[PDB]
Amino acid sequence: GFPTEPKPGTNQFLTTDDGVSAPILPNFHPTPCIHIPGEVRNLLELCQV
Amino acid sequence: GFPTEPKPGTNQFLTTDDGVSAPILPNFHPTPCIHIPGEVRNLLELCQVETILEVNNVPTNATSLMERLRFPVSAQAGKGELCAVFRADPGRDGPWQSTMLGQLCGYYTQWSGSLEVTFMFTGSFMATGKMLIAYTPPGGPLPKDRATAMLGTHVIWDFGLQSSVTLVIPWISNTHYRAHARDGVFDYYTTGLVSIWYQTNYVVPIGAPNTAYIIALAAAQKNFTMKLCKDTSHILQTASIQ
Amino acid sequence: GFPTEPKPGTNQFLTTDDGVSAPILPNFHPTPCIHIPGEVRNLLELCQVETILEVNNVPTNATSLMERLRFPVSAQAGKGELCAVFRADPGRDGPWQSTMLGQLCGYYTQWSGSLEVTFMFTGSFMATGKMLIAYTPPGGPLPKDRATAMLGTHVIWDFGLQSSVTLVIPWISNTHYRAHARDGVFDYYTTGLVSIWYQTNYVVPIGAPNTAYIIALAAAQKNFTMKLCKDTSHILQTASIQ
Amino acid sequence: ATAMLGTHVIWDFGLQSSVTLVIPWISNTHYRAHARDGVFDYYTTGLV
Amino acid sequence: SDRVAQLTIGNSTITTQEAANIIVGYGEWPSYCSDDDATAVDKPTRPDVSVNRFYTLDTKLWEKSSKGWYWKFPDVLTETGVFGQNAQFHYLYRSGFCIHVQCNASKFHQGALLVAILPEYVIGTSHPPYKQTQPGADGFELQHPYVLDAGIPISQLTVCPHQWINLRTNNCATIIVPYMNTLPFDSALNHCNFGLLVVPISPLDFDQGATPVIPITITLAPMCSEFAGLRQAVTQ
Amino acid sequence: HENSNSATEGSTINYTTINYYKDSYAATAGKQSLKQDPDKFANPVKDIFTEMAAPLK
Amino acid sequence: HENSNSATEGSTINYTTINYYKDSYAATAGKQSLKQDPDKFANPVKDIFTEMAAPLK
Amino acid sequence: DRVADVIESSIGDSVSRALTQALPAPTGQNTQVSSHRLDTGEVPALQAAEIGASSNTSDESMIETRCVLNSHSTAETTLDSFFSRAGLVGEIDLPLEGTTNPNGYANWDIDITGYAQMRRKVELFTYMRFDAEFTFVACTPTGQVVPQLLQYMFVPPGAPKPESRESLAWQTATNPSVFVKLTDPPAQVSVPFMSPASAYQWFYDGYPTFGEHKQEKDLEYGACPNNMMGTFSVRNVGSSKSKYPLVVRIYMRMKHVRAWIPRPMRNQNYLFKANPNYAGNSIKPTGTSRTAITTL
Amino acid sequence: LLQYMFVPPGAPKPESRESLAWQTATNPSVFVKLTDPPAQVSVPFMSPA
Amino acid sequence: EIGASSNTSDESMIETRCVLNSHSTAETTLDSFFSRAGLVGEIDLPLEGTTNPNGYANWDIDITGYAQMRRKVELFTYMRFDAEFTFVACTPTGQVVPQ
Ligand SMILES: CCCCCCCCCCCC(=O)O
Ligand SMILES: [Ca+2]
Ligand SMILES: [Ca+2]
Ligand SMILES: [Ca+2]
Ligand SMILES: [Ca+2]
Ligand SMILES: [Ca+2]
Repeated sequence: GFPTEPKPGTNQFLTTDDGVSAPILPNFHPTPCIHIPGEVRNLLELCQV
Repeated sequence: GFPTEPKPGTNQFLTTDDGVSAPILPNFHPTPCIHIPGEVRNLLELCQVETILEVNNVPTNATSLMERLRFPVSAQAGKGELCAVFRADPGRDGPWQSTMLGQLCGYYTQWSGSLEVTFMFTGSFMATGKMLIAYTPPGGPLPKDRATAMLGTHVIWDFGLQSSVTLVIPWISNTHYRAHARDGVFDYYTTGLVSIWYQTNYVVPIGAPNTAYIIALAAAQKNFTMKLCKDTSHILQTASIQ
Repeated sequence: GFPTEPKPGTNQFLTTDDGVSAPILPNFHPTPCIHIPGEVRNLLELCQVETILEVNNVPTNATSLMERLRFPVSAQAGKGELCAVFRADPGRDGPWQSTMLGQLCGYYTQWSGSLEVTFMFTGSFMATGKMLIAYTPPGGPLPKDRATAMLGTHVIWDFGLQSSVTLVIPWISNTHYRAHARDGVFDYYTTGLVSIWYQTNYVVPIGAPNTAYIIALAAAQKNFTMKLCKDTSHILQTASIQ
Repeated sequence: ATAMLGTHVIWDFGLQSSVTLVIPWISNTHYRAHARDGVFDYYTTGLV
Repeated sequence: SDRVAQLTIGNSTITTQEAANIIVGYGEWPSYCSDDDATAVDKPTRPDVSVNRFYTLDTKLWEKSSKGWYWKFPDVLTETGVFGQNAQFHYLYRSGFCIHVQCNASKFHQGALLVAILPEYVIGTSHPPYKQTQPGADGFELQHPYVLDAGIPISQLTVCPHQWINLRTNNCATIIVPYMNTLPFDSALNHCNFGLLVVPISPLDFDQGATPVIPITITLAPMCSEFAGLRQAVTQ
Repeated sequence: HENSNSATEGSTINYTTINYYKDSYAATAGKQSLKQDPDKFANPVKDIFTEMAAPLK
Repeated sequence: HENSNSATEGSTINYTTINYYKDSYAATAGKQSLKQDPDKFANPVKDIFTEMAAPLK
Repeated sequence: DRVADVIESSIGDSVSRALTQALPAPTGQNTQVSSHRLDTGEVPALQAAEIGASSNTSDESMIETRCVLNSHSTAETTLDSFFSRAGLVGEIDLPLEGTTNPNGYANWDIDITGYAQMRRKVELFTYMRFDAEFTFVACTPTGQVVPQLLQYMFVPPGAPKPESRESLAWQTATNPSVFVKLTDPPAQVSVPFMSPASAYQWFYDGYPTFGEHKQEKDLEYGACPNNMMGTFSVRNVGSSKSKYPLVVRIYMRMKHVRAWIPRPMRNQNYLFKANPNYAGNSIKPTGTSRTAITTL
Repeated sequence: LLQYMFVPPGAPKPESRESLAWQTATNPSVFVKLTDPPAQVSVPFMSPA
Repeated sequence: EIGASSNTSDESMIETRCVLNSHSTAETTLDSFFSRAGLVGEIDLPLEGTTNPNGYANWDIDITGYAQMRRKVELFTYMRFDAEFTFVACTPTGQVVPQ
């Protein structure tokens, strides 16, 4: 195999960690996203109201 | 070694995970793939094929299980007789259980597209007639009058050389895809209903069967597409394989 | 560290897995590889070589184990005598056990290709004759008549300066590859049968042995190829190595 | 079942009342002499 | 110009005046074996006309109660005509077929016959006999047509080369099928590439007085016949 | 360099897979090309008619 | 840069292997070239005859 | 020099006629605008299934349709996208007490027709060529993870099959074996399409013997040697007792799938392995039944 | 050792600790030990809407 | 009698056809054959007994101790190569111990 050396944090689960994960449905395709009024992009758009 | 940090999911085994695995036979070579007739590429290639729809699925005598495929059509007398009625949902436990298309749906959760259903008259050649095949879109309750049924998508059919005739159920839904309807709440995905009425009457000369039969074949249109998947609920094994 | 996610198979040990492993001797250098005669590259190079086929494998006296290699051929009198018969399967427990080719097959599961088997007459020079060596393709039962045997792939042989003569068993199968036939069901991979009959008679002058012998050598043709592999079932150790 | 082993032709009834069967000249000789039982049957054209 | 038709193979010719056209199994015509798909090293025998011809074998009687029948092609033809011989003398077999199930009646009769082809037609029942698995000539009869005696719904058989004989329209069906097997050749003496099923979905009915004798005949013809592994003559 | 032994060998469809070993069959199923032929099963008729036309002429 | 110590060193056959360490012998067996010579064992005769010809002239 | 007949004769065409071409189809067909139409000679709706063709009538010729852009992908309705899903196909039991598997070893026959779920799907086609990936889930009858070591060995048809928990056959000098602890994750294995036949056969309508086919031998009808992959052996790596009650479950996933002839789905309950035998004494309808064809 | 199985609406729902539904020949299932780190799963937007 | 394997080919024997042998011969090679793990050694360090007390054991490097492997290798007279050894340690039962 390939020489590896796992560092601290191994097997740990972080709530706010942005990572990948195996797909549950190979070749799945979400229903087309229709256009819907008043979409939001950032929360600061509300603080203006 | 090289700094690594295994994340959640490590050592887990996912049924539907596409990954690699060590080969068991180094330098193995599968027997050449000869050319074989009728190969399949996609499942939707089957949904195109029409299969017998068991509308008259009432009988279960085990001696009368063969008449579930056929259909009765006698020489009525009144104006506006109702001949048959059935669910418009494919993956439902209704008559669409017989159809190939129906059985396939059991392996998928949602779908989309129009549906074709051809009806073939088997009665004697001398047998004439005209009938109104209607399709009441979702929300419309089962019509009680041949006059109340024709308010939806219908199609009059005449008998003759062209025994068959096909009715197309246009995908008329509020959602892009539909989940298999199953009564309680999950009827929000019902495709509607289908009724058949006598436009005129089963006219027959002197010397021909006073009663004939019709056969219904169901299939999906080209704009048909299934998504997701699951195990079939249309059949379950009672005893373990011996 | 670096985000990793070990998948199934982790820490597993596969017998036939081609992988790397830490070196035990950093900067080691193997003794120069001198040139040595008759080096081998592929096993099929051996299957080409003909080895003694033990057709007459009946004797087991341990004092008569040497006659299993030879073969009897006396001066018959009738028309159409049968001299010998045997399986056409190489990796079978039949006579092909002696042949090098046969022993090799035990290490493979399937094969493909034609097979050559040369027969050499050892009798006196004055001994003359003619014989029909037949090969009944799969499906054909052991012939009972020299006339019923010649209906398949055969070859007449005459005695003289050219003592030897080779019969080629053309790979005539329904499948690209064949699995080692073994009676029950797995006979679907039988290569057929081989019979030998007297075309004429073992003619001998006054003063020469009234009985001679023949030796059979078997090998595979160039179009021969084995696939897969396994442990040999042609031999098993009874006691543990001391 | 024993008759269909030779040159035959299935015929269906309908608008086309008629139907023709062609007896292909299948002989060993270029010409044939009028067959008449004894020996001279060597020129028989067969049966229908 | 779509109902009338004629089929000419070998020294046989078929006619029709109410045909419903011809269907080609999985849209593919009977072809010979390529020099790469074959492993049998020996030039096979393509007798052609002598075997590739029409053979009218069995006939059955349709009734208001008939359940249905079936046959096993590879085997069915054997023992009959020049074809049978090559099948018995040779070990390897290869060929496609042209099936023509004819059944006429009057315009006062009514009925619907489903004629489909089913590859590798295995049957159940705890093991059927040789007289049930390979009922060559005169075929065999279905006891449980709803499950095709195999445990599968007939309502889903149209998913194979099929055609209908609705007395009120046509009076015969015609199918063409190419060789089908995970191998180039194979002995037809012990293996049947497929089978033919004829089941009345619409019960034959007619008012009393009209000739009640409604026969259903079967006529088939080999195509691109190739035999290899010549040996002694075998039967099974 | 890898071997060519993955069932769908010489396959008309183009599969884009990932493989870490010498044998190609150990590779994932991966993304494939989407082709279809509803006719081989729906309209395997010798002659074609069309909707606008009457099936039996 | 790696060492050259893997038995099949200076070998006529071309092996395409994978190695993570300094020594080449730690590398896998990998894919190799397919050469043969049935003659060195089948026909190691000084003079050649051919099928069409008679072995002993 | 030529009899002409030999020149004409097409006999020898390895090339199949085809007459049907496979085309691209990522998104389902998109519907187009359609106005009313009233004319003679044009009968889109009128068909004649008596021919054996699925009505080619399109929505447009039936009702005044609008225009729609079908974005719905058909990538999940493909072979791989379907079959390529792990599923139970095997299950071995190596208990401490009992008559099933004492001694500590077990030889399982390589056949997947032992479980409904998987068997239903696969038996949809007649032939099938492909590779697979097997996963091995070893555990005790409770779910207890035990620190035991095992050895899975593949035994091809014709290879020496182990006869005891310590049979010589376990040296596996040629055969492929895998050693794993029940503490380590399941075994990941890739298996190539191995078979003399170009494709696995689900239904074999014939006999593999080619003999008399007597009644006592009707046990062979349907048995195809091209599906016989030998056996699978497993045991504890030791000379003494296992010390633990174990149960291994074999899961399989298909890669690079190639299906061919399609057949009707299963209607009855499976009874035997590699046997389409059904419950003849009590047959059930393909689906649900109603009270009247005129009532819902 | 446990087995997490997803059961889409319309799919056979397990009725017992050993119901046939756990063969998961089509449905997506995950087997994990309580000794191994938590399960990591990615789920696409699945909905008719 | 010369010592050569008959060079007779199928063609000169029977009217053969044409065949395209796609059958690969990559699995019948040396590496593709020998390169397969196999039992060649086995040491025993029991608690009780006369075989290996004290807790240590010196095994002589020789593989002729096991049939399976010995059969294959003894097919040739000479052999040059590298190898990869795997060590499976465990108790006489299959018990995985923290030793
Ligand atoms: C090494 C895995 C190979 C998988 C092949 C499974 C085939 C089993 C089919 C059994 C059918 C039968 O025996 O008639
Ligand atoms: Ca790691
Ligand atoms: Ca009347
Ligand atoms: Ca003498
Ligand atoms: Ca009869
Ligand atoms: Ca027979």
